[PDB]
Amino acid sequence: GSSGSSGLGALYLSMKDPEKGIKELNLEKDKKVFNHCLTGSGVIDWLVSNKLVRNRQEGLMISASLLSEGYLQPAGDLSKNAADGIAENPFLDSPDAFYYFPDSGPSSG
Repeated sequence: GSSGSSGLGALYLSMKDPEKGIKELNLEKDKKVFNHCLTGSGVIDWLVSNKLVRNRQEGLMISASLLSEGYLQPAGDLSKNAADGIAENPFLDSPDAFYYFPDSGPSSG
């Protein structure tokens, strides 16, 4: 959805930019590496970093909108369990939660 979702789209399109957008590091958990992944909080960090909102909170909400649409895929836990049907907020402003775009993500190999 690049022609729809007025706002998110554009925003997302940016997130793709590894320079003018969100970064991409390799995080771990237990015993699993995750390449081309982000962070629940980080995702918002880029938002605040660029000043997409007034505070982290705002981002927390927006973030959801991003994830919801499917611009951010859950990887690991929490985020998933959330997307499942936790509350009215699928996103989790936590450094533990991790997300990735449906195109890159942790490439097998």
